[PDB]
Amino acid sequence: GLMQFTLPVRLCKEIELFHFDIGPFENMWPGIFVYMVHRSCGTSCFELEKLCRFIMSVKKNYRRVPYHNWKHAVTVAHCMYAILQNNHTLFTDLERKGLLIACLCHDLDHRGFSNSYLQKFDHPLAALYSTSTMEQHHFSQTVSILQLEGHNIFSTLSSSEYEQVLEIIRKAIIATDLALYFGNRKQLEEMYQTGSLNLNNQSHRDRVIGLMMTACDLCSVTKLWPVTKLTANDIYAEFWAEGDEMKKLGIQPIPMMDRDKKDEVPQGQLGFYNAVAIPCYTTLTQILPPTEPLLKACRDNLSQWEKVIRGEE
Ligand SMILES: Cn1ncc(C(=O)NCc2ccccn2)c1C(=O)Nc1ccn2cc(-c3ccccc3)nc2n1
Ligand SMILES: [Mg+2]
Ligand SMILES: [Zn+2]
Repeated sequence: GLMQFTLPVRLCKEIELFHFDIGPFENMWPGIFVYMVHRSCGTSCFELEKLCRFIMSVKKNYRRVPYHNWKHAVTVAHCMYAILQNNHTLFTDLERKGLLIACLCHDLDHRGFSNSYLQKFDHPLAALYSTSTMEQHHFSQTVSILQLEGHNIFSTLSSSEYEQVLEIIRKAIIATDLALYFGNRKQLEEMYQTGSLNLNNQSHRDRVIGLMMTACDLCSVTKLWPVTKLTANDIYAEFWAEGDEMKKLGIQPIPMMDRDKKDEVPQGQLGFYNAVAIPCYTTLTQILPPTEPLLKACRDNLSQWEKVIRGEE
């Protein structure tokens, strides 16, 4: 009840900033996550015995892949923490509870391969889930862990508040399927410009929460340049491995995943910042003004990639 988590002074201050890096000490990430839940929700939102046991079960069910790992899980939840703390009054008690958990669980049991590779492989999960394959799997694993004896962190909610929170978490996690982001932001784009955006419309919140989820999930591009630069190795190690596997099936992968075309990475990063990241954080800044630092940090990094191309690094 009266047992706060407290971080050292530098973390205490820096964690409140969008660009905060959780650091290389694995053992502090669970305490960082609890620290965030407590400030974002209350010391009452979850029984600490159960929360702690849910966190360690989620950790166990992430794999040791270069990028889609436990570190990513907590990185994505912190960005969401930054968005919720900078938009105090816009979100319900339920939404603050459900979205930090959604972020922590959003890539549960990822294998470091795209939906596409599952499909070209004919992986069972592709038969069981035709679209958003890994994302439906990740929601399924979240529910599995919630149902372990001692792991139901929501058990204190009324029957309908529990259905409302599982429904938020499900939509939240499906939304991290980037194939659904493009149409989600086009609609949010039109809805904000024509002036029909209405946050009391549940189908409109859904869309907004979906874009928040895309923004947290991509937040590697919103760090200080050295974090972004070294992180990018990790995502390319999954991409190239998938390219290797595509080649093993007898399929030339897309260049993104062809390790023979490492050279064209800075150009490929440019396309991505322009086609995905900038549009994402632009539309997010328009709908939620206090998220502006993510857009600015993203633009700084776009600019840092242009510098790489020009030979200046
Ligand atoms: C999905 N998803 N999720 C996150 C990211 C990402 O790259 N995020 C950026 C970050 C992630 C982790 C750490 C640092 N920076 C992406 C993505 O599709 N990126 C991309 C997108 C398109 N491409 C094209 C190439 C390319 C590379 C070499 C030669 C030719 C082309 N390269 C591409 N890369
Ligand atoms: Mg994912
Ligand atoms: Zn993710």
